[PDB]
Amino acid sequence: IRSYKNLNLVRANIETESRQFIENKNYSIQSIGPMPGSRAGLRVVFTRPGVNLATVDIFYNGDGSTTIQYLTGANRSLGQELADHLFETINPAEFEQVNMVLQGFVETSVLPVLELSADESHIEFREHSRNAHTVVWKIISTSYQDELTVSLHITTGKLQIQGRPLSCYRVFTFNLAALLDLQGLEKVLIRQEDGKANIVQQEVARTYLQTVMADAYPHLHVTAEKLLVSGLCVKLAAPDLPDYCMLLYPELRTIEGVLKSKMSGLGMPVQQPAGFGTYFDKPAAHYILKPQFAATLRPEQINIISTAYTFFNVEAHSLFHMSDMARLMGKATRAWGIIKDLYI
Amino acid sequence: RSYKNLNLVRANIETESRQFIENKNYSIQSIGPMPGSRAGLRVVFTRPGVNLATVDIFYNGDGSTTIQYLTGANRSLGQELADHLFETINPAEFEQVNMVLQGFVETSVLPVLELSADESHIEFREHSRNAHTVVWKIISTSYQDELTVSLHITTGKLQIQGRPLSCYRVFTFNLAALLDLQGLEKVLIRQEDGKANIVQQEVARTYLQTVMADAYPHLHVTAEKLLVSGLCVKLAAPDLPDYCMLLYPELRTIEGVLKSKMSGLGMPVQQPAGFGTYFDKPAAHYILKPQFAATLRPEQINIISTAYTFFNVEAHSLFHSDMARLMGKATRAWGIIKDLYI
Repeated sequence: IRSYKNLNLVRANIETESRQFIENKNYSIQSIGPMPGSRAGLRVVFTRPGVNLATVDIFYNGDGSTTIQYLTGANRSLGQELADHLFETINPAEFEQVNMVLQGFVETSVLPVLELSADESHIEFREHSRNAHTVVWKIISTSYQDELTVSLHITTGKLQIQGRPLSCYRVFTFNLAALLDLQGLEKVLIRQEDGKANIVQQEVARTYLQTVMADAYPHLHVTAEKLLVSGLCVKLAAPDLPDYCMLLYPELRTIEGVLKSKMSGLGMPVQQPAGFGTYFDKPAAHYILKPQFAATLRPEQINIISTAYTFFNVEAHSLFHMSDMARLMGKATRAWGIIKDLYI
Repeated sequence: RSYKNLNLVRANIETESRQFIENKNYSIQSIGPMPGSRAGLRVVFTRPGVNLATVDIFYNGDGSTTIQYLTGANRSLGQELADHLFETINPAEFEQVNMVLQGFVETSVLPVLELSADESHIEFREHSRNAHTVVWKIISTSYQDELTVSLHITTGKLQIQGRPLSCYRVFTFNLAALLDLQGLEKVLIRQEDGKANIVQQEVARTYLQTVMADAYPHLHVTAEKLLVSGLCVKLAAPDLPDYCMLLYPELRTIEGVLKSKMSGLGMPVQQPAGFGTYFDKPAAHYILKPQFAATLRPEQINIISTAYTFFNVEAHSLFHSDMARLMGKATRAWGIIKDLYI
């Protein structure tokens, strides 16, 4: 049912979580300490009035992984509660691994995306190595224990993305989506090598988007048209996944293409260092414009832009930090409504 | 292009040749049967300044008709007649359809044949029936089309054979209401390795709902599955020259609601009575008959007249940038299906 070997546990919180679980269950404590011998880990022996002693060993493997042995002692039917609690304290995406190859990249197109992704909070990047053929960069997180390995074989133009799809991976691919072709975009969103979105009749997806956009359609940028049609192709060809929450990336990256742009046309450009923060405040959930901007603008436009930026950034935070298809399509329909409202 | 082994309407070969020749302002040398044991038509024609163009037209034993312009002293001239006769052929005569649909029995196949025979120039017969295999023929009197329907009742297999023409189109249009996803796929795209079985049905559901709006939840469930599958086919459709059959869901949906609403407004459309007894045709747009404009609101009258105009026109054009055209038609049909619900 579950294997308790080699887990991705935030180690400095392990003992604290175990203790909080025990205190929640109104249990008793026998002993909590390091493990005997030279094997690094945590021995936790706990019980409650009426049963026997449940023993749980926690091996710190050399790999940073953390193995659990609840199958030790006199009560495993009881230690399994702690084992499963700690196992479920893991953010689920930590269990999947990603490793893929994208064709047609060069250092000059990769360093801008790395800088754009490093514009984030607890996400920064370094260059790990560089020889004649391949230059490899790292991305690191401070909240999670997440690292992401970006590799460039410059001799063949290959970009090799390795790691675990978490906060870092999501930020990197979101900044990357604007450059991907159809098949590359599909590959990053569904995390698979044999995609299916290249076979949708793109004219029917175009009809779909045009039907939803109406007057706002012909005013669209060509990059936005190709991106949204491609994302709709993916949504229509998406294989059965556990969490489709990433399939909203076409819409979101489209919003910044319309949001920043039109906003920069109203005397308030959003640069990378200046960011969004200098124009908005957060009272409660919906973001607001600063008062110094409610004077030159029509109230309709202020309502539109405030709802748009309220949706955005919130969705980035809900996606980058941590019947699903129905949820995804509701989200995407709201995003299309916002994109249309921004033009009219 | 290959001018060998063609399907030429025999009763028009000589006349089409003569009118083509007089169109090109040529002269006639001879037009007659062929000498020797090959039955056919030898046509020798020319114009002032060149030599005699000879064209042989071999009547095969199978009814097929081969043209040999690669004969005589003037072939650069006979190729004009070869191309004229070659292009007087309706294109679907060169393609053949032959497919298997699983899960059928005589009691569920005979209704579709009867409903298709309710048409004007479309009739069908029982070819044979044994223990294992039952075979029907579908014949046209306006065209010269036959479609062979076979039912292996022992495995529930239905074998459709022939040429996708008037008969095939009427048959599959009546059949679409009963087909699963893969069967509907097979008849609309006329291929065995389809692509519509891999579409995310929830996104097609979102598309249909987006176009229908208030009229969406009022829709019958079978119509829902039909339209979702038709949109699935439209979205996964391999590259075809003519997608005009992918509009069969929408059309079959309109006929499904039109008859419905009419039957709900005191005028049932039966199979023997048909649609003809309920509408009149002044000029191009159909109208409802006057005996029905009194109990109904004029809005409803205009809506229903546009709907039946749409159905009859599209069926008539089907029974006798294409993706953009098809999607425009489907948008019109969706607008009509929505308007029907008021």
